[PDB]
Amino acid sequence: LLHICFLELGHDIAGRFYGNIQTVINNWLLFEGHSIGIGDTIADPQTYN
Amino acid sequence: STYCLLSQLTDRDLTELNECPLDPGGYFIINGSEKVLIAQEKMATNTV
Amino acid sequence: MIIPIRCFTCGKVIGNKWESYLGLLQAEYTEGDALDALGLKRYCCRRMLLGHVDLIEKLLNYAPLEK
Amino acid sequence: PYGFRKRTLPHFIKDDYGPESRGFVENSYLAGLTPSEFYFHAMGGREGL
Amino acid sequence: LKERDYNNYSWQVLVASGVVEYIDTLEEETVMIAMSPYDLKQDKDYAYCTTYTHCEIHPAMILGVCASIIPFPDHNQSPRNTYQSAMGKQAMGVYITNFHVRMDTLAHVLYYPMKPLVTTRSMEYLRFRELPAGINSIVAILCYTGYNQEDSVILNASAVERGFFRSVFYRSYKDSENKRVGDQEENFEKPHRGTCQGMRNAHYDKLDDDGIIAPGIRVSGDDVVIGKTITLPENDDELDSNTKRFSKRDASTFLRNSETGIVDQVMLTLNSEGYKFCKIRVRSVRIPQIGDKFASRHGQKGTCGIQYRQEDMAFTCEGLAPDIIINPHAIPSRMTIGHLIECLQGKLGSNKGEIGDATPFNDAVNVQKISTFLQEYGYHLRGNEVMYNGHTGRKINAQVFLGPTYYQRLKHMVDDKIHSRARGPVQILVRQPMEG
Amino acid sequence: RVDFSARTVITPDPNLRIDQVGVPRSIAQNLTFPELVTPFNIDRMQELVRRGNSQYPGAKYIVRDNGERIDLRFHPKSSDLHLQCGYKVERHLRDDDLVIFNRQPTLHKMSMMGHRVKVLPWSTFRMNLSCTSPYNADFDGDEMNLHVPQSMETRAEVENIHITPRQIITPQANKPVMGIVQDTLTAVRKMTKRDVFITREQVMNLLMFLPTWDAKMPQPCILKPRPLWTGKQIFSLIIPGNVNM
Amino acid sequence: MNAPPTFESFLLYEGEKKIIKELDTKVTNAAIFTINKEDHTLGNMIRNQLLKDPNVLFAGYKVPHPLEHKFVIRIQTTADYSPQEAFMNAITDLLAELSLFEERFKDAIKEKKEGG
Amino acid sequence: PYANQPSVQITELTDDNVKFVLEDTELSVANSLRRVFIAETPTLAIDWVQLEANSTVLSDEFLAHRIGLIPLISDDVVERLQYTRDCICLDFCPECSVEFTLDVKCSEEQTRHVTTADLKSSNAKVLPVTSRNQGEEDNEYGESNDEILIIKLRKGQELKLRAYAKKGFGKEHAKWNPTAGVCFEYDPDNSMRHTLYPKPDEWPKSEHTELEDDQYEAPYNWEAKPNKFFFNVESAGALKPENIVVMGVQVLKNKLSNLQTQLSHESQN
Amino acid sequence: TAMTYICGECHHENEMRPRDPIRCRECGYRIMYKKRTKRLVVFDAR
Amino acid sequence: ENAEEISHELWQEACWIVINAYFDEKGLVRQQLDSFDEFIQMSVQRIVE
RNA sequence: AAAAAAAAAA
Ligand SMILES: [Zn+2]
Ligand SMILES: [Zn+2]
Ligand SMILES: [Zn+2]
Repeated sequence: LLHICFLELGHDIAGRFYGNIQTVINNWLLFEGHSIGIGDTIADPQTYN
Repeated sequence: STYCLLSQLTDRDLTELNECPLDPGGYFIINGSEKVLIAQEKMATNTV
Repeated sequence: MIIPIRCFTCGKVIGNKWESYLGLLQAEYTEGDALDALGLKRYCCRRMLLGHVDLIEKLLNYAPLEK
Repeated sequence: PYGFRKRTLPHFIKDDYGPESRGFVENSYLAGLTPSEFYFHAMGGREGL
Repeated sequence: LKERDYNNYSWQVLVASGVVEYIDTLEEETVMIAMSPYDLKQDKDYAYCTTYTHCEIHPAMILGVCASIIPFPDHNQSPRNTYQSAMGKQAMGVYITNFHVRMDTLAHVLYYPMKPLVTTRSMEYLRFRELPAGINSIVAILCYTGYNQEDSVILNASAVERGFFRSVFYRSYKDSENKRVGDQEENFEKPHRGTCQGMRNAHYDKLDDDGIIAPGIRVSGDDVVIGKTITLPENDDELDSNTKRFSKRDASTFLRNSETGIVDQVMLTLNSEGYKFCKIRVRSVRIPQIGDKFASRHGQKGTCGIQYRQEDMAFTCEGLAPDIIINPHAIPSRMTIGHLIECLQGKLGSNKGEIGDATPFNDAVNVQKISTFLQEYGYHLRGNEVMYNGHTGRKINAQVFLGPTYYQRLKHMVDDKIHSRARGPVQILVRQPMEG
Repeated sequence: RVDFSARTVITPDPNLRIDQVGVPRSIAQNLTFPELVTPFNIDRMQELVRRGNSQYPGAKYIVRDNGERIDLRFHPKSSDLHLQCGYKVERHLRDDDLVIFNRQPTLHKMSMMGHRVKVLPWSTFRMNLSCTSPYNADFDGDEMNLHVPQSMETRAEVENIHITPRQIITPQANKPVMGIVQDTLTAVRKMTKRDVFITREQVMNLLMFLPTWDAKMPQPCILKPRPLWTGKQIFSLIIPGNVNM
Repeated sequence: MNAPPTFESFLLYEGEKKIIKELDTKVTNAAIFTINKEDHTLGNMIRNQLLKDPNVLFAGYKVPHPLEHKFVIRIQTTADYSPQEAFMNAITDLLAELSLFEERFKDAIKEKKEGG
Repeated sequence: PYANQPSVQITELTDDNVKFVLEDTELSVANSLRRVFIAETPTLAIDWVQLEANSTVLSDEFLAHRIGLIPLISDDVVERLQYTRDCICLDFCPECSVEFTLDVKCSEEQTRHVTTADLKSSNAKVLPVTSRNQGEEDNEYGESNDEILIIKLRKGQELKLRAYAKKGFGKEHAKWNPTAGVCFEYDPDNSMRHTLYPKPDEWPKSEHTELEDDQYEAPYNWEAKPNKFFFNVESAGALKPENIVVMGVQVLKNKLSNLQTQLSHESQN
Repeated sequence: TAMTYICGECHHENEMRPRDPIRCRECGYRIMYKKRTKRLVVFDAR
Repeated sequence: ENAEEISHELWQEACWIVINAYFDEKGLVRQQLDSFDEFIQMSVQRIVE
């Protein structure tokens, strides 16, 4: 998407699109959240067997 | 070491001389600078 | 070298609960019963007392500069 | 490699080609390693540096 | 060996009893050594070996000093263990107990050194319980506003204002007079404008009558700190006797420009040459800020991206604001499961009230056992907690992993590394800028 | 070695755009931009040299036509503070100043960009996260350098060549060098999922962080009984122009 | 050495207006209110009191930087009702609601202390 | 478009802790109430430190930081005292700051535990929290050292200091924080699915739950809105928790009235 | 003026003009420390 | 005779007591002091003899 | 003020 938005729109529009992604995504991540833990490292006991 | 003044001293005797009882030593004092000697690897002599 | 005044994560005052913690520990209590007797129901305040070292006792053993 | 006389470690037997003495790790990092395979992981991790 | 704590049954008696032998690396090719007596009690039908000559006391002693400080090093990566051994010497803490009388050129002392709640049995003999370096801190593993990306961490401003990793940096300066019979004569006294030639623009009023500052005086900028004036050579020109307006020259010792603080200790003595010898120690306050280098006990190095107050960051249902927040994306690439086991055992030992054991190659410590013991204390068995938004108060949709770990500050502060230059000195040979 | 340069430890800053760098206040006071004196901005440079080096923003030197340098630190004479047309004033680094941003070692063309100065209080360098891939930065104690152009035609060269959005595609392998990484990419993956049903209030929160938005909100995917959007509908507002893929 | 003062998070500087109003030109009856030296608290209160009004079509706060204590609210209403009047009614309703909160809390403390 | 009509239900009240339930109000109300209770609630704490004798084993700034974190009883004092910037005074007027003194010299062979009781106050009401601990003559706990230990001294060490305590709130510095952890919780049964449990059976039940033993999550209600909130405000000893609530609400009055005044000032343009 | 120092092991107030050699007059110890100043400097409690 | 055999948890406790006795007697810098004593006492006499 | 050596970070 980044390559074709550079090639079809220009340098400044793509560069603004880069910054327009990250602020909205990081503000949505406040609502959603993302976290790894020790429970993600443990599978099913049948899978372990 | 054996021949130093801090040989077999207690914690109270080291503390009265303003020395750390937990200090292991192992260094020389050269012109007020603590110098440590690093062991150097070498080949075993008289070995074929 | 000394107990802090307040809990870092929590803000609860912990400066008055260190010598009482030592006095509870020395008689017959364990660490958990001493922390429960001090009212530190949260583990955030309990970790300020479980791992605390008192290095000012070793500092006070040295002779002072001024008599 | 056989650093000792036909042994990777003195805790194994001479002329042993089994996966315990070879360097194969049968346990995960979550389960924990035996000291021999932890030493073999040190062997592997030194080579990258 | 339970009554050598009482009187006398020392280790040399155990060696002389015939049960412990000094086997070198050349004799290891001809002997048979085992992990444990459990290898000795195996039946002969499935025995790996039947002729055992030696047995290891404990395998965890194959590590050194700075590599044995890692809680559960067998659950981590060997290059990351090497990294933790490399930056284990760069931790901050109380290096010695008599630092108040010692004179070191660069020193750092933490306010509240913490012993590790998750510890091994190896640091009992390295005296890390009595002389620690690092702080047990509550950490969660989540993503908050994207400022923690690329190994970065975010501290809690309210905890740092309460004293979280605040330290003191001690810097020592020294000077000495020279009264050699053939030499220019220098003396320790307060310099004067009409008697000293080439005086640098500094505040000379802080010095005493002997040219040596008193302890407790605040110094900042380029303040003069040791006043030494050297006698000028006898260039008595007979063509013009009015040109000798100064008989001395300023040879003073000045404070470093980008450092401020309070003069801690002032020392005068006699050197080996018998002249006056001054040594001064000045203390400065190092508050954690943005860009200060922190590290874990598992190689999780990073810098402080931003600071957040308690009202503007995440809190649990119990109102617990963590001291520090990290990036989950630094976990799988570095391959640090032992950090998660340390966090879980820290939560278990802080809820229970016990010092956790993190001895490697120990079958008595398991992830499932720690989970089962943590389930009984009214928390989630994987250590996950439900937190809330700081700005809005909404529940986080993904549950997050929280608990106390042991983090170590590093000496690579941004105050000791910031540099800027517009125009300055040039070299006497090539007229190029300086170095350092 | 160069004269006008600085170097410090870098820290992330997600809300900054990629063509901007966060500059500490002491570095911006120490480093100076030698601006010429024009009749268009005679009053602003006059108030800058009246403020001087003691207050930010200000100036440190006036270099006139015959090469004479007038300082501001040692209480300058008011008769020496004359700004004729064509003089030189070394002002402080204000906002929107084009600078050179370089991490060592520089292995390729993309490891030094041009950036616009935004002044931030703290003593670290602040920049966008997508700079981490061309710079090969890790934010683990990375010391990194900044340089200030001392001629404004070189500043024009920085704008027309050295700027970041003009250097998006490498000629090495005809690919971009910056990209969406880390938890931003993880939440992009978790946000475009079909089961992500997002309310009016949350997309309302997400609306103001799009400065290129045309203030025309979309009709929701779900209209009854509750107005709900979706992740693709709000990523559609981020994508500009005609994009087919 | 570059640490900002801790009192700048709530104190305006010399000649710094607290509220700056900018008229939006993309759509009609839209405005942006910029408030300095505060945080998400007041903006969240203004927003979640404005969202109960059916007369408004757009009410939103945004903090552009955590290091800059400043936040903006874009408000667009219908063509019978000013955004400034909408914000005025929002803060009036907020003051009335938390005055009711203050008096119900005072009554609760009085009855809890008298009841034993 | 009008204001809400909320309701109160206090479940627990003591000297340093209060527990209550708010009904029929927005989530931003509860979140900002927690924010103003932690941050913007003012109290009195030591700010201006002057040392005349520091012959102990600790530095000046460490002792100043330790005495700055000590809570003070300021329940009836903080509403009348003004800030330093809001006074026409310059040399620390009594309506602007509270004077504290300390002068302890140890001449005994045992360790002298200098605590908050040696910190004398010029004001008759502005006292540390240990005034609540010195009156306990029924001490069956076994230890009478309930005071905050400031420093330990040996023989030959002395400490003399003069301090001025000013008015401030926790946003400026954390030594002015009146609370010790504010617990806030909404929807303990996850009826709204604001959080997503992969395994709801692995999570322990909250104390404000309404489900039975074999039920782990409430049924999903898309029509449900946040209107019931549980608060547990614990005091750090500086202020009474209901007084913390009262001054937080008064700070909210001051902030919203200032916004209204600024809007009415800038509207005439 | 002729001012004072503290001996390293005597902890004694030794006073002299600043041209005398560094020597204790009771035990003869080359180590002396300077007294803390009487100037009062303001410390903030933050 | 089987009462002298050490059980499993007794083996871990006993081996850590052995490590405690070893670190109580020898310490951590034993080789430096031992080599210094070898250099001072026997080596200098061998040089001058 | 130069040069040499050592310790490190990326
Ligand atoms: Zn706490
Ligand atoms: Zn006043
Ligand atoms: Zn003496």
